[PDB]
Amino acid sequence: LIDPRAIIDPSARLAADVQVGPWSIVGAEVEIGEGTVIGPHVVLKGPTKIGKHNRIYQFSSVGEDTPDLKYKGEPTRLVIGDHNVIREGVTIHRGTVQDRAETTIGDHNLIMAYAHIGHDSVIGNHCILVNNTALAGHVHVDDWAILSGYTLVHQYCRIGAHSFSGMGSAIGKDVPAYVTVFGNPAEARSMNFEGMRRRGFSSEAIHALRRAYKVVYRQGHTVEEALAELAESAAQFPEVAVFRDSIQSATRGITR
Amino acid sequence: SLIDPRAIIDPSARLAADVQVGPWSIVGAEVEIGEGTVIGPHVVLKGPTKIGKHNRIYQFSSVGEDTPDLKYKGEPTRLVIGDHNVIREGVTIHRGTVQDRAETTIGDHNLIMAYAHIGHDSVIGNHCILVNNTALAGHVHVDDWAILSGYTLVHQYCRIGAHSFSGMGSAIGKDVPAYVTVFGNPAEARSMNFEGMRRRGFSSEAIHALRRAYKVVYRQGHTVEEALAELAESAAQFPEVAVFRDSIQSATRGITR
Amino acid sequence: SLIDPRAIIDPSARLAADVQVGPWSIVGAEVEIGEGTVIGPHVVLKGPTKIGKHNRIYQFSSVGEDTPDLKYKGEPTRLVIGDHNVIREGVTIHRGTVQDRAETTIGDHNLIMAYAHIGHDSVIGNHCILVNNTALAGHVHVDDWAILSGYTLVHQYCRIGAHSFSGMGSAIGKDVPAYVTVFGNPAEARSMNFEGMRRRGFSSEAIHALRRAYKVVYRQGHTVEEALAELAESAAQFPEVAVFRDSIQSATRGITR
Ligand SMILES: CC1(C)CN([C@]2(C(=O)Nc3nnn[nH]3)CN(C(=O)c3cccc(C(F)(F)F)c3)c3ccccc32)C(=O)O1
Ligand SMILES: CC1(C)CN([C@]2(C(=O)Nc3nnn[nH]3)CN(C(=O)c3cccc(C(F)(F)F)c3)c3ccccc32)C(=O)O1
Ligand SMILES: CC1(C)CN([C@]2(C(=O)Nc3nnn[nH]3)CN(C(=O)c3cccc(C(F)(F)F)c3)c3ccccc32)C(=O)O1
Ligand SMILES: CC1(C)CN([C@]2(C(=O)Nc3nnn[nH]3)CN(C(=O)c3cccc(C(F)(F)F)c3)c3ccccc32)C(=O)O1
Repeated sequence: LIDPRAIIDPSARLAADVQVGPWSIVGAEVEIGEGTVIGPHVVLKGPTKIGKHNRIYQFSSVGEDTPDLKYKGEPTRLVIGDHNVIREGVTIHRGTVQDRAETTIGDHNLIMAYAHIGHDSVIGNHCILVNNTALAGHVHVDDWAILSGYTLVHQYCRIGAHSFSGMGSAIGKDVPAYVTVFGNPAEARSMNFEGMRRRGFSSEAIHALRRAYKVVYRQGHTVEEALAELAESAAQFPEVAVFRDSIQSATRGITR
Repeated sequence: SLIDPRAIIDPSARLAADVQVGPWSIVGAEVEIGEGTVIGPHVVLKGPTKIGKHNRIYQFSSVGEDTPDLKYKGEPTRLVIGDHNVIREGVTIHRGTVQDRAETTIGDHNLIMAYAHIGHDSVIGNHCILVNNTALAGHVHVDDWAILSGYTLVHQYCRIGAHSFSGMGSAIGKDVPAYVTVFGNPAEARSMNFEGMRRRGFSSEAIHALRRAYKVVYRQGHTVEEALAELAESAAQFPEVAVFRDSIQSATRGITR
Repeated sequence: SLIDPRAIIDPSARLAADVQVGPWSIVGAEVEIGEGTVIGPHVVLKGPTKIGKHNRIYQFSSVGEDTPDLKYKGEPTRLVIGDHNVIREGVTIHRGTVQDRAETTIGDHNLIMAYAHIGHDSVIGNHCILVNNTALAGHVHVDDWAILSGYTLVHQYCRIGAHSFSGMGSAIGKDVPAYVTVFGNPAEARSMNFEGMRRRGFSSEAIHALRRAYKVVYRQGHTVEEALAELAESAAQFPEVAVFRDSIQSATRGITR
């Protein structure tokens, strides 16, 4: 289960059915939960906590220090939840003290080859980061979001739930929930109706979100004006409230 | 032949004469390696996979992994690499899926540069160059002598024409006709690869005929049906123009404009 | 001790006494490593290659490989890295070609972040930052304090000026003058790096001269001939406008506009 060619630090805690492949390093203060398979040629650094039924593939560096010139060796953390797939050559950096000292990943996330998750980023659940997606730092990715290949995200951006970025997008402003963005710089194109159908949203909820999109994007309304007008629809449909909350929380401005 | 003793060779693996495997490489079950093939250190080969003769695979490459795109993998799906290919550092090459071809296929004399990605069910021909960080999403067909420049991204189901050229950072969502130069995200057709035609020793008359073939398709407001009819005489006279005409006729889902 | 027993050190390797080499790393023939330098695990160092003092090279880096460029034919070419450099996860640095000066050179205090690529015959200065996935095609000159943000792509023979800044996803095909800010694919000149200069301790007067300098080249309709003339005067009063004027003089590919 633990390959003999692997290096397991004395201070690392592993669960019973944890598999570690050859030429992998499990460093000091790395906990790894039940059902988790660490491939060959993985480097894990701590303090890091990994959940259960996770798969980390070869040439991944999970829990390295950020090279960000404001980090200075503080004992910052990385937390990964359950049922995640981290593919080949992914880099995940621990938090910085300037902002909560923790990088967090939720459950059922799929982080494809050579993706980069920067210091202090927060991923939710059921997210897909396609190959070479890069989160600069302090990026919040809400549940069910899809960032397509080579999507670049500037520090401090919020990517809303069920949002979609096109391949090679460069995001500089918050992406609201359900919104589709494309290009460098990314600009909003529509709502992720496909994404909503893929979760059996009530058709009334899809029609409600289509209306909400128009209130914000296609009616010359200011953000305050749009939020005001979304109030009733929000209180009526919890689906619309996610959208409403994602704009309200974006006082860095929204991706247009 | 030199098999590094720090390598892991699965007992079901088959190595031909003069195969080298560097330290800390894995040749997994049902991997066949052809004569004179050099596997570097830190390579992961997974099967079922057939690699031909006189290949070179560099460190940190993962060759014959399963696509992450399916949660519940099907087997058997295959990867076939031919002869005299160079696969540089960190390249990822996924096997096929049961849904579709069940096989990812690379021909001969290809150069796949560092951190390139070849997705499931893709088909590469001969004498192609995929520059660093080129990414084929899946079901991509790259025909002979095509050059994808650095950080080219190709949507699933796209055909990249023979002797075509994509500029660095291009994102291709439609078929690229043979010989055409494309640039941008999203990719736009700019001109023809006249440089490659000359480098490959095409005649000035074939080059001139292809310069006119481009104008017929792109600059005269013809339906593709009408462009194809306008090219039929040129295509009959020049096999190089028939390759162009064929790549346009085979593009049911439209060409990069 | 300091050399991990699981590392491979070639007999013809010269390591200073306090040099750390982590497990499953290779130090190839004719690799020289200077005092203080820490080599991580799973690193491949190939020669002939000189690494200076107090360097740090992270896992999955390939430092000193041959270029795949078809114009290299196995000649004895080198790589030189200076002191106090940080090379992160998965970086690729290729050695020179005989067609230039047979050397790839890196200076001191450089930060080269994950999966960056430094191609054959590139020369990096001092205090540069190459963010994740930056790619220099080859013969690229990056001057001191340049920052290339993530996924910056640089065409061969391009010069990146001192104190310049390239935005995420930039694709540079023409020289970037010193102090200039560029964004986009293709790259576009979008003023000068005033924030970097102010923080670097440049004088109010130098910044003001540079603003007029920028107008001379970019906003007055002058040619490079014309504009270089017009800078002479200011180039005398300030070193900075000299560095700027020099960057425009040496621009063999034209300048980013
Ligand atoms: C089946 C499908 C419709 C899905 N798809 C995928 C795609 O990138 N579509 C797209 N993005 N931006 N504009 N279009 C690729 N895909 C992928 O995950 C994929 C895998 C490797 C490389 C890449 C690339 F080229 F972008 F670097 C992508 C995926 C993942 C989630 C959602 C959609 C798509 C695609 O290309 O065809
Ligand atoms: C290709 C696939 C069968 C799988 N898939 C994807 C998915 O998120 N499935 C899922 N939903 N809920 N739980 N799992 C999203 N996806 C996709 O590739 C995808 C394709 C077209 C359009 C879109 C959308 F909604 F964003 F416009 C996405 C992908 C890529 C890799 C792995 C899994 C999946 C999907 O929707 O169809
Ligand atoms: C000598 C040459 C004329 C060729 N060339 C190369 C190039 O990228 N040209 C180009 N791309 N997009 N637009 N033009 C790079 N090159 C390369 O192989 C190369 C290597 C590393 C990184 C990159 C980059 F920058 F694109 F990420 C490229 C190559 C390979 C085949 C054909 C042409 C070119 C180049 O830059 O100068
Ligand atoms: C703190 C900061 C203002 C700086 N910054 C950084 C950035 O790339 N800014 C930027 N690029 N183009 N337009 N803006 C990211 N950053 C980084 O080094 C960084 C780290 C990981 C990934 C990336 C990405 F996604 F672009 F690949 C970048 C850095 C390094 C030096 C200077 C500025 C910035 C950023 O996003 O927030």
